[PDB]
Amino acid sequence: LTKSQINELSYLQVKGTGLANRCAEVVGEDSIKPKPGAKLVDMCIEPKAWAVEEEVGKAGKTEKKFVNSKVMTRQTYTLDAIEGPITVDGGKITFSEKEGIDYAATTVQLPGGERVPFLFTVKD
Amino acid sequence: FLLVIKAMYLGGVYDTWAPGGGDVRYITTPTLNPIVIFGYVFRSPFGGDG
Amino acid sequence: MLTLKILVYTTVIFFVSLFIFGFLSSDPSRNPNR
Amino acid sequence: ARFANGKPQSIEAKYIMRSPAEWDRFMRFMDRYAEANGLGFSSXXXXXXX
Amino acid sequence: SPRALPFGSAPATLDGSLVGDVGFDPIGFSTAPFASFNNPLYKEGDFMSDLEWLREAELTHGRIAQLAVLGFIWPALFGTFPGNENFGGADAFSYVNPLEAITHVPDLAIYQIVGGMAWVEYQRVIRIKEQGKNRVSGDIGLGYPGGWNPFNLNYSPEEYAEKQLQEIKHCRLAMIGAFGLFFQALNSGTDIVSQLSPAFAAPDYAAKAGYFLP
Amino acid sequence: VSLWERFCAWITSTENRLYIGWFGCLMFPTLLTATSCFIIAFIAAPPVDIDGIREPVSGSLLYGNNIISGAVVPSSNAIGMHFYPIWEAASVDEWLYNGGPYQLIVLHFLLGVSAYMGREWELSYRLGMRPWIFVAFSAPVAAASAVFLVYPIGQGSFSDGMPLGISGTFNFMLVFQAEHNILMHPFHMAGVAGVFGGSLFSAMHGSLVTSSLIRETTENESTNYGYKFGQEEETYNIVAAHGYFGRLIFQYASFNNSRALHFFLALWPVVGIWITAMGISTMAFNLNGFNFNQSVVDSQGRVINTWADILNRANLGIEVMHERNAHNFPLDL
Ligand code: CLA
Ligand SMILES: CC(=O)O[C@H]1CC(C)(C)C(=C=C/C(C)=C/C=C/C(C)=C/C=C/C=C(C)/C=C/C=C(\C)C(=O)C[C@@]23O[C@]2(C)C[C@@H](O)CC3(C)C)[C@](C)(O)C1
Ligand SMILES: CC1=C(C#C/C(C)=C/C=C/C(C)=C/C=C/C=C(C)/C=C/C=C(C)/C=C/[C@@]23O[C@]2(C)C[C@@H](O)CC3(C)C)C(C)(C)C[C@H](O)C1
Ligand code: OEX
Ligand SMILES: [Fe+2]
Repeated sequence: LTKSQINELSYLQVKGTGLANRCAEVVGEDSIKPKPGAKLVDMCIEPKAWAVEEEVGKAGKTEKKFVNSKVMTRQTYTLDAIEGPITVDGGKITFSEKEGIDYAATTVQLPGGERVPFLFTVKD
Repeated sequence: FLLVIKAMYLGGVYDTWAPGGGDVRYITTPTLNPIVIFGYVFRSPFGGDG
Repeated sequence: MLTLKILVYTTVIFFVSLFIFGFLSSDPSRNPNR
Repeated sequence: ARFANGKPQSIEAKYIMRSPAEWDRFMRFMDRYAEANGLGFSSXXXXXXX
Repeated sequence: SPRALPFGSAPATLDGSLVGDVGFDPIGFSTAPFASFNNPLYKEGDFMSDLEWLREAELTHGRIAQLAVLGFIWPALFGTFPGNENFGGADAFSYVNPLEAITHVPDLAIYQIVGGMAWVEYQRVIRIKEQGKNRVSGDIGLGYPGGWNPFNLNYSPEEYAEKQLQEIKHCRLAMIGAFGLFFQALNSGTDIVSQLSPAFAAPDYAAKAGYFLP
Repeated sequence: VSLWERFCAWITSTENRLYIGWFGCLMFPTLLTATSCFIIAFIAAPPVDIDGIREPVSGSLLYGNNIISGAVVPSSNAIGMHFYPIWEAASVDEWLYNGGPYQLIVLHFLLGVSAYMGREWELSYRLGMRPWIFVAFSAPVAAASAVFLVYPIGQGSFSDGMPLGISGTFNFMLVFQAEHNILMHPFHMAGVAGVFGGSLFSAMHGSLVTSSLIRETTENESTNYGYKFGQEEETYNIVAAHGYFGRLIFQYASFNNSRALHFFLALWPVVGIWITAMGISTMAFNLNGFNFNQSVVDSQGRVINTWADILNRANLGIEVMHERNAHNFPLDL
């Protein structure tokens, strides 16, 4: 659901539901054409699938492949409220992150019982 | 009943969640929906439920 | 995992009802003296 | 989890299936106890009459 | 008097005069003459019993109020106002609030049912004016053991006793219930479906959204 | 003869090798699932994060533990007091990562011991005896409930419950001392008195009874063989034992109504354990023991240490070290 719909819901109606991690959708494809000096007030990065580089043999040959993996931490992974200044050097948009909740501790478990913790971050 | 009457028409009771801070107010519109009232009685006693 | 919840909810209500209706079946009469 | 919840039924299936166990017990209990209205023993925890 | 358990009833209230004879008569207006009050078609003959006349009064009121109950629910729930009028949505199905339904409906159908109950009471008086002895609520032929209409009443005298009990009780309780529903709707401007269905629901203010969980 | 009747009868039968009863219908499945899960988890449970800081702790035998170091680690601090059954996790692996088996085992164990009390009473009723053994068994049940359920309720997290293991038990006791001062609480004193007195009275009663045993055996045969099951006379002489006890301490001071003696035997440890469980329960809501810190002051004002201040020193030493990475702010609230 979009941000205009979540803002209608009160905090009591949301607690526990698990939609605090979800990212609001956007409808109505259009062009913004940002004015120089503007910036992104909010930014949510939600991972939908995780994979770890591993070695596995298909038909007697092993190669670097990214194997899927289920997340052990419950509902922590999503980042939100990232802010950064958009600029235009040669007519190119540059995000340049500046501040906001951008790290998130996350642990994921590979096939075979291997646990791989990592810091899902967007910094600098 | 006497407690309800005191809270509704006999000067009211102290309410922390009152706008502008905690103060004595009259509870004009109590919730009478059986579902919301018995949701407390029939909910879990564990964390997050109470 | 909804199936597992269904099976456990059965087992629990199964045994709890067994208890409740076993103690309702004239238990005080069950006793050495009559 | 912490979603309040009447009892803890979240899916109509869960309620409709926690149903037949209790009703099965009610039926087996009714099998012995049926057509009982009177027979007041009037004694301290006697219930001698079946 | 077991109804009014720690109290005495009329010096001559009966226990077998009417089925509903538990003794409940605190002011017990039964004592009073209860005659052709303001010339209520005075007869001075059989004249039933003054108590039995009050009994016929309670019977008429409770029967009408019993029908009134169903006429306060079925317009909403049962048949959802099958007004199915050829035209004119107002004065038809649309007004599901019973008070507003009366507010709309033209005097055509009002005079229809008025003349209906008018012929009803005309036949009732035609019986009772002659039906002395046991006026028996001006029974006449109306579903009597002779059953003046279809499925002519086919029951037993003990079943008849129980049936008299059924009718009398239901009429009294419905006399309560009609008051109930009427004061309800007037003091809520709605129909019984409205308050009862939001009651058996969960308020929109709190729903814990939905299980949008992963 | 109906089916229900027949059943009810078999259930409440007193001729079954083990009494089932109606409380057994709750005791048996619950205790059986608790012990099955415990046995499996003690052998092959993966590590669990207990303080919720993504630092899992191993407690299984197959993860480099022994019998003493192994334990069933309590649930994660992130969960807190929330209910965490299997079906609320997205995967069984995740359920194991957050210490769900601890919650499962502890809840089932508590229900099982309550049903065990009920079953004790039920058999007492069936056999036509006086129904108060389960009252005596209430004391260990109360202690287990206080240590496993009431303390997590007061503290606000299941991670604060006693881990199911040896070294985990010692860790729980030490942290309890550091954060609560259990030793200086009068209820713990009452419990230590009750346990020491229970041991004392058990040893003394056994010695007095066995010492005065009627000679009905040779020397090349166990003294215990003199007694025969289902006797009609006392195999021991109360008169001699009471004479010895009275001469040992004092004449007035002595029990004669053996019934009063056995009632006192039952009363002492039971009330001690009840008072101790109440100490734990009261201290779960932060009503700690006496704090006689810097109570003695000389004329000038300087502080003179007592034996309590060294206890405070040891408590500080334990406190600044427990859960080293969990804290971010000066106070432990
Ligand atoms: C000489 C020194 C001394 C002594 C005598 C004690 C004595 C005691 N301490 Mg202790 N303590 C001490 C020093 C001492 N302490 C120090 C120095 C510290 C600080 C580190 C502490 C910190 C401390 C804490 C933090 C706690 C104690 C507790 C206790 C009590 C133990 C309760 C108990 O075991 O019964 C209770 C019995 C049970 C819990 C057993 C229940 C059994 C269940 C019902 C059934 C189990 C069945 C089993 C699983 C299977 C059956 C076997 C089958 C297979 C055959 C007891 C009074 C505990 C207490 O307060 O009591 C609750 C407690 O929590 N002490
Ligand atoms: C040939 C012939 O014609 O003879 C006829 C004879 C005769 C007798 C007519 C026949 C019959 C039998 C008949 C007609 C029987 C009819 C009986 C009838 C119609 C009896 C209604 C009772 C209603 C009551 C008691 C009140 C209920 C409701 C009450 C008291 C409430 O509590 C309402 C409540 O609403 C409020 C107040 C508020 C809400 O918040 C809560 C609720 C909803 C709970 C036959 C077979 O047709 C034949
Ligand atoms: C059909 C329909 C409609 C209708 C209608 C109508 C007309 C409904 C009418 C209902 C009606 C006419 C309801 C009467 C109740 C009388 C009562 C309750 C009397 C109680 C009296 C009591 C309880 C007293 C008991 C006593 O003990 C006391 C207290 C003192 C004692 O000494 C004496 C007695 C024993 C007496 C609309 C609205 C027109 C359109 C709508 O669409 C549907
Ligand atoms: O978890 Mn077990 O020990 Ca009760 O205090 Mn806070 O938390 Mn943690 O620290 Mn201190
Ligand atoms: Fe002994």
